[PDB]
Amino acid sequence: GAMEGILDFSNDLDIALLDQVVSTFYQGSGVQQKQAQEILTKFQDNPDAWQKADQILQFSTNPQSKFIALSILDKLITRKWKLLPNDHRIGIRNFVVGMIISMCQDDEVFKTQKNLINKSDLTLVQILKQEWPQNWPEFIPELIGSSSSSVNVCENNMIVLKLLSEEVFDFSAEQMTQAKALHLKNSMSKEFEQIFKLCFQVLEQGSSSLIVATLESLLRYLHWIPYRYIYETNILELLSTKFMTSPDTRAITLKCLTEVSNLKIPQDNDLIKRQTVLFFQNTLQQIATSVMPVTADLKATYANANGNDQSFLQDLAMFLTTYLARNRALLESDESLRELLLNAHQYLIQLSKIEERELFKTTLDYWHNLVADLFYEPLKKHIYEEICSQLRLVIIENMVRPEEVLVVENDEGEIVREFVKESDTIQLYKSEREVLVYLTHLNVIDTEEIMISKLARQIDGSEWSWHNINTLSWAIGSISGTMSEDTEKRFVVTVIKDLLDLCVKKRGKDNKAVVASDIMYVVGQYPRFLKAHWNFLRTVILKLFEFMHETHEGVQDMACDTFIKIVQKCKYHFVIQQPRESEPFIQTIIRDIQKTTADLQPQQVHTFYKACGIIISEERSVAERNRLLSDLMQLPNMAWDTIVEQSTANPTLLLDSETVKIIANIIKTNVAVCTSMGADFYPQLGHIYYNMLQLYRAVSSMISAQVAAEGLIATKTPKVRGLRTIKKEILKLVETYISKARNLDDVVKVLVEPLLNAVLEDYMNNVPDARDAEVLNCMTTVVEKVGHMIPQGVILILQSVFECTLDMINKDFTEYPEHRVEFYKLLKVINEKSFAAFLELPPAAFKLFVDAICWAFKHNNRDVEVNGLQIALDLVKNIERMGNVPFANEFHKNYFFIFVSETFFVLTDSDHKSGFSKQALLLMKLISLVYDNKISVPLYQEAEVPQGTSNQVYLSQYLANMLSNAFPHLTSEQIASFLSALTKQCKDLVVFKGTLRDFLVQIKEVGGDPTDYLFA
Amino acid sequence: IHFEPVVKTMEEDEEVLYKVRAKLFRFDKDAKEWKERGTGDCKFLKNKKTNKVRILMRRDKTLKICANHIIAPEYTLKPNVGSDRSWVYACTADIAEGEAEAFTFAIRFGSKENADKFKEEFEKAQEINKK
Amino acid sequence: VQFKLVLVGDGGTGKTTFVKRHLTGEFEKKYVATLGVEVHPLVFHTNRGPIKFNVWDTAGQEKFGGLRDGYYIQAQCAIIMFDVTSRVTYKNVPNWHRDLVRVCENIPIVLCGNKVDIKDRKVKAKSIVFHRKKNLQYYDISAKSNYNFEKPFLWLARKLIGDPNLEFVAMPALAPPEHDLEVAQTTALPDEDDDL
Ligand SMILES: *[C@H](CC(=O)O)C[C@@H](O)/C=C/C(C)=C\[C@H](C)C/C=C/C(C)=C/[C@@H](C)C(=O)[C@@H](C)[C@H](O)[C@@H](C)C/C(C)=C/C(=O)O
Ligand SMILES: Nc1nc2c(ncn2[C@@H]2O[C@H](COP(=O)(O)OP(=O)(O)NP(=O)(O)O)[C@@H](O)[C@H]2O)c(=O)[nH]1
Ligand SMILES: [Cl-]
Ligand SMILES: [Cl-]
Ligand SMILES: [Cl-]
Ligand SMILES: [Cl-]
Ligand SMILES: [Mg+2]
Repeated sequence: GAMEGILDFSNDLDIALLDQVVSTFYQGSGVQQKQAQEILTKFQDNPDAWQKADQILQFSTNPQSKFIALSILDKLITRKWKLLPNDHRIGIRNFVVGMIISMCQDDEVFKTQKNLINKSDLTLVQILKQEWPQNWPEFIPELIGSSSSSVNVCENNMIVLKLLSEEVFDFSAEQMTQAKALHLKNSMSKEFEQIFKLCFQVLEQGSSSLIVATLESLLRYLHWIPYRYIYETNILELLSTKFMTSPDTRAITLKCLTEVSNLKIPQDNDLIKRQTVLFFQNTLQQIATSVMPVTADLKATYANANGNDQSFLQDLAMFLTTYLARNRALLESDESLRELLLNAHQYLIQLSKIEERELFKTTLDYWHNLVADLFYEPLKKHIYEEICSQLRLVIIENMVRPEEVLVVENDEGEIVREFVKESDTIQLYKSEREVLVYLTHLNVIDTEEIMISKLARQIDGSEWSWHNINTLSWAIGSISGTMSEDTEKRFVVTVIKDLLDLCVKKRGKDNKAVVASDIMYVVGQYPRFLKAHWNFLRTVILKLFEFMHETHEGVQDMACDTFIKIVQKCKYHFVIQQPRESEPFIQTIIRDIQKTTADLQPQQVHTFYKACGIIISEERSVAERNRLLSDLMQLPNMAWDTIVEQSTANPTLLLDSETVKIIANIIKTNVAVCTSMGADFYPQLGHIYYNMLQLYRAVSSMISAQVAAEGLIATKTPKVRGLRTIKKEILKLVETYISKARNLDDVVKVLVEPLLNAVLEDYMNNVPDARDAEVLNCMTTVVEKVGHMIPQGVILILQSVFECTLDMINKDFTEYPEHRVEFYKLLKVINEKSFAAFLELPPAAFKLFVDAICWAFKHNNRDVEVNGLQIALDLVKNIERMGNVPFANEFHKNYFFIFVSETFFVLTDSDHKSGFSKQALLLMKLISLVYDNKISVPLYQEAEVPQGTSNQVYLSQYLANMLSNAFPHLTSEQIASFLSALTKQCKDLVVFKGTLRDFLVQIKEVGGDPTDYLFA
Repeated sequence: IHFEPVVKTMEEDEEVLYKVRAKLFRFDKDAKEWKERGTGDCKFLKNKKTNKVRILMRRDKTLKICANHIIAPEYTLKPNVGSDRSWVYACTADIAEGEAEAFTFAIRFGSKENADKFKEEFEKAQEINKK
Repeated sequence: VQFKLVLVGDGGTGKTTFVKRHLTGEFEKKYVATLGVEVHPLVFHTNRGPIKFNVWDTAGQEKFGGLRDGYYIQAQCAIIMFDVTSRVTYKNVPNWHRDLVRVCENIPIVLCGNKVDIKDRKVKAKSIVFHRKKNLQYYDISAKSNYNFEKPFLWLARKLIGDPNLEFVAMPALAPPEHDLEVAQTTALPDEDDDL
């Protein structure tokens, strides 16, 4: 293409062609934009492209061309600056400074080319980071001098200083060594008095854009400057009065005052206290007179979203909440400051009515901070009684749907079951509940009165709406635990009586669904009440059972969830015989279980059975418990027994899709009950166990047969997915039981051998796509719980899953994601609980183990990566614990340097930043092994180095070589100093990590200072 | 004395024969894989003036059309190897993304029941489009 | 008629997946790293007429960054993306924000925490506060489940058009007019476990 001409550096640069490529990129579209983009990227990445920058800057008629020229220079300056000969450095600095001066002096350019100028200023700042103050000591005095000369130049200087303060104080942590950052912080600190003088002068003398630029720079300084600059000058007065009045400066001044409300400031000093009160007082008076009174409808203002109102309101909220959180104590004692305190809070009340979730969270965080303080601090709550009373209203009327309420309104005005969970309101609900709980404790009478009377207006119909009955109901449920049992008694009674009244009066299925969701939520939130009112509890449950036959699927699902919620708390009352009842309610429930659950979806049936298991485990007498368990299991066990008889006689019957569903639901029912009963489930497990393992084998044969007959595509078919579900649920059941078992001798004597026999060879001898990841998961739990008791079984597990699973996952990082994850979990527990199993591996298999570990920590998957690093660490500890024996000596000779170099590789490649902490920990461990002479053999083979030589000397030599070849742009000195520091710091993780971070900075550039590694 | 008081979907002319939630896929031939095209309500729309019946499907929230084509009599609903709750069929003239393009579609439902109800209703609409 | 939107954030946070979801409806499971920038027009129909975003989906991997902040010139709005399963991605949000606002000084910006579908969330909701002092809108999203997937564009359109009550509306639906099928039949539909 014509456009590709700029890529030939053997020919002189056609600036007109560059400008065309650039225009085509930014202003073009389609294929031409795409071609032009590639060309510009190739151009920009040419390691000589920077030599063209002056030419472009001088001759280009295109601002974007010149921007791109400045990016090319920025890259040179931040990575290879110290490579250049000194006259190129001076030359680059001169034409950058000169371009800035020149663009500022031409007003039309200043007005219209802001992007370019800002980019120039950043480019200058990158030069300062390299050169200042050591090779540019007059930069600041001269900048100050230049400022007075022109208003455009002065404005721009403020931008330069803002960017410099940012680069040095706010963004230096990740981008500079500790030593260099300190250097630059000290340098800026030493010159600040003169910068401040210029700043204050500009602010005092009052052009609006110059003032705004100066205030934006001040905002940055407030992050770090000494407090005397803020409190001992007249700057607070200016900020809180003059700069609040004009809307041009008001936005940034408010942000400055928010930062000021955070300065480090003495706690005993009465004058500073007076000044902190005064700036707030001024600020609030300016808002009231220039912006809006305390009575103004901010909800409405925000919704209108005129001009910059939303951001202003956001900023006011941040200012008020920040200031009051630190300083409201200053305003609480003096009666003359009371009006200010209460007005500031009244603004917050108004801000809290705004419909904007993220803003609500900001204000709510502040309310929590306040109400928590009022709960504990003597003599405070009365000050805020009216603020609190208003807050009670705001929270109650803006309560968000809790996770339990499964009905929602659709766009068609129908109350439907939710499609998905409102995952993003979980936390908001919790925060709202927390505040409302405090508010209720602060005045329980006020809260009752607000709620009961809001309810009154729902019955009578005056405020009736779904929105209003909902938030009220959620609010009411949310304060459970805040009242005395006795007041709670009367309160709940009142609320429930009224919600019942409400239901009767509300014709239609959408109304009934809303009101039923609300009643179910409230009753489920008050178990203390339920435990005290048996007739009521029982009638509630019978009613939940009625809802299990509802055609409205939202109500039905909620009934199930509410049933288990109530049972989790009230289970004792279902297990005993209540006065004046003929049997424990659990007996009544079990008996009618087929009727009750007839219309439920299977997973709802399983939840039901799980609830019953919770009750049954309350019975501690073993004979009675087991009988309850076998009663509960009657229907699944009868279905099971006929399935087993049929299946054994003819394996074709297992073929049927309907039978496969039936079997899966049987096992799932067992899982559900086992989950709630844990160790108490054993007798039921015993009833099915041997036949269940026979079923696993039968199903396994069917799956293999189908894959042989239809191909791998078989694994996608509904038939085969149905058969694997059986296998997975069987593994889940066994896993669930073993994870909770208390009799481990029975696990080992009775459960394990048949389990291993049934699952391992089957897993091993299946094609990869037919292998179930859940086998590995099951085996992890087995090793976790009883691995120490079954050393030979652990050997068998490794033999069966290790090599074949590794070969599935060692081609790339993406295939078989579940296997990958379960595989490293299993290796982790084996390494932790039955290390002997690895000691028994043949040498080739052990190498693959080491390979597997190193492969793990090259993953970007966190699941895997984290386990890989932990295994490596645990492995080193395991080797170490063996002491001076041949296996350990051989492990070091073979593997110490593989681990060191592999760990360095992931530390330094920039694609494994999430693992830094654990990587650093592993490296420190490995280095400390040599430092402390815990390696008993030479790591070096003999004649590689003199006979008496130490591993410490050899380790340094090995590392210096490794690093010299991996990072050839580093000097020898840099490498030596880095290694000296790292080895010295190998007992102090915090410092050790700083040194690693410093190295990661230096490898990104040329000519880093080796003395940086002496930082302390 | 009277006081003066203070001061298009294109589905307007159609009858909704049938509505069901669905996920729609299209088969990318070059890479042999299905790609999701949308999730939402799949509607059978019978035009009051022509008695002709179309499939119209819009994505949740954005309400963008992901299917708009006549339920052709020549079309046939086929099972997919992986599913007991989907149909695959070839469509020669879909106008969801502008100009009429041919596609192989797959449409999946919440249950086998819904898939079966869909097919029944799909063949009913084919007969209507015959008359 | 038309607005330049730049999309920035760490590699693997789901920028391209999110954009594709909006463009074609699809969910791309593979991670193919963006090289510099991919530009895509994206139109929404609203009660105030059509709005077109020209979406500059930029590269998050440093090695593939291309023109970097050169991409942001004349951006009229932005999305900053992170991944709630990866803490380093939230940690770097201030870095993306800094580079962006240095070029685009007064534009509406949405911060999106993607992948909220993943059970094991690492960036706690409570932790997410960077947007507050920077005046960014924030949303939990998932390109995979479509959780809040429309909100970032609906918010930006309201800001750009200057209309708080702007809504997405149904686009008009015009009257509509070989071993290729067997392959389609015998290629399994993805995610057969899903609700739909
Ligand atoms: C709509 C009903 C309608 O008629 O329109 C939906 C509604 O049925 C949903 C109801 C739900 C989920 C639960 C109710 C609250 C269960 C009913 C329990 C009930 C009537 C218990 C009786 C035995 C009872 O205890 C009555 C006599 C009491 O008055 C209580 C309502 C209050 C109490 C416990 C007073 C006390 O203990 O002193
Ligand atoms: N679970 C889940 N995965 C997602 C989601 N969004 C994207 N992904 C996955 O995340 C990976 C990376 O997505 P991609 O869009 O390529 O990321 P990107 O931010 O564009 N990366 P780059 O900046 O390098 O171009 C893909 O494997 C994709 O399927 C989500 O919401 N949930
Ligand atoms: Cl420019
Ligand atoms: Cl109890
Ligand atoms: Cl040297
Ligand atoms: Cl960055
Ligand atoms: Mg991408």
